[PDB]
Formats: sequence, structure tokens, C-alpha cells
Amino acid sequence: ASLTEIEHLVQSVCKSYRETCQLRLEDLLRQRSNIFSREEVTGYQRKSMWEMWERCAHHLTEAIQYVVEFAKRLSGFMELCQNDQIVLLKAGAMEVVLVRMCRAYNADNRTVFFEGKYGGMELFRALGCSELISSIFDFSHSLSALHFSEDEIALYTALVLINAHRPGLQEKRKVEQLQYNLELAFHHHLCKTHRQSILAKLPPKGKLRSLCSQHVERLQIFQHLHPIVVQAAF
Ligand SMILES: CC(=O)N1CCN(c2ccc(CN(CC(C)C)S(=O)(=O)Cc3ccccc3)cc2)CC1
Repeated sequence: ASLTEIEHLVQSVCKSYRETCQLRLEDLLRQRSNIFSREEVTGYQRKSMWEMWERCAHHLTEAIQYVVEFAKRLSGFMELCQNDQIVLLKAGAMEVVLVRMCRAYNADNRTVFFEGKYGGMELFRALGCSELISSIFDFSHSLSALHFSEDEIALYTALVLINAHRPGLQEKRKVEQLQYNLELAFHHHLCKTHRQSILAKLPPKGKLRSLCSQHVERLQIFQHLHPIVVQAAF
């Protein structure tokens, strides 16, 4: 690939993210002043773990839908065989959701955008998963310290997904090629934006995997007893 082709890949990935980011950064930022009152938090805390599960399940399913859409728009992804598209998304879609969450997180007061307002970790008390919730908040806080641009998120999350080391890939070489081109795109763009400094500050690949594993385990326990049907966005 040439520098023009690399730059075209950059622009393409960034457009794909802009179109599938689900919530606009501008809207997330403007709504930071909109925070759940004490009585609203109490209202959430009083809800059954089952109600909080179905609400959270709905929001997670929706978020995954947008991540899948993002993948489908990535140059080359649709050219991979069906098995490999599934392997990559099965392994990475929830990891991308966790990265995307940092945009909806306010480090100033440790709150997250949830059902239209910002709330702290105590909003989720009824789940009885305080360790997991706290880890998700800590992770988001770590990422917010980097002041990720929209385009850095676009390129970083593309690379979360396009990982040739995922077990079960039938065309590993094709995935390797896509991953390498995306690494070129990411590194080239960091250079063009004087943002080289962020690479060393990104969380180790193992940190995101570890958090996602803990997350999924908790999700499986809820979804096993309480499945839910969710709207899709074509
Ligand atoms: C793209 C974007 O900016 N957004 C806005 C953020 N949104 C979103 C927001 C909150 C949740 C709730 N949980 C995240 C923790 C911070 C508590 S949770 O569902 O992960 C909590 C949970 C629930 C059940 C079991 C384990 C953990 C899920 C999705 C996604 C879409």
C-alpha cells in the first residue's frame, strides 16, 4: 500500500466510525450537566436485579448492533468468509463496546450516560456486581485520561476487531493482511496528528480481554435465566 492508499484507509475507517458511533460525542458532552438526582438514583437502586438486567441487556444489545455495523463497513471485512466475520465479532464486539464506553464517561464526577442522564456506579447497585461495575468505571477513567479523539477511537477499535490471533480463523493470512494495513493506518495517522504519545499509554491487549471475560461471565448468568428480544437498526 502507498501513503495515498493508507490515508484513504484512515479516512474510510473514520467515516465508518462516525456513521456507526451510536451516540454523537457532541451530544454526550452537552448532556454531562444532566445528572440523576438522589431520588432518581434511589429509584434505580430499588429496581429488581431482573429489571436492571433487562435494561442493561437492551442497551448492550443495541451497542453491539452498532459495533457489528461498524465492522461491516470496514474495508475488507465483508470480503472475509462468513465464519471469520463471526469469529472476529464474537471475540471482539463486546471489547469494542467497553472501549466505546469511555466517550460516555465523565471523569470529572465519575458518571456514565445511562438512559438519558449521567449516573455513578451506585446507580447499578441492584445488580450486586459492584466489583465488575467498579472495574468498568476504572477502565473508562483510564481511557478518558488519554482524551481519545473520535478518529483515534475509530482506528483503535478497528484494531480491537481485526486481530489475526483469534482462535478459529479459517483465512488467518487474509486477517493478518487487514490487521497490518490497519496498523499502518493507525500509526500513520498518529504521526500526522502528533499523537505518537498515545500508543505507549493504551491499555495492554490483555487488560481489555480480562475485563471483557469478567463482563461476559456476569452477562451469561443473567441471560441464561432472563432472555430478551431487542429491536435491530438496519
Ligand atoms: C455507544 C455509547 O456511547 N453508549 C452509551 C453507553 N451505553 C451503555 C451504558 C451503560 C450500560 C450499563 N453497563 C455499563 C456499566 C457502566 C454499568 S452494563 O450493561 O455493562 C452493566 C452490567 C449489566 C449486567 C451484567 C453485568 C454488567 C450499557 C451500555 C452503550 C451505548
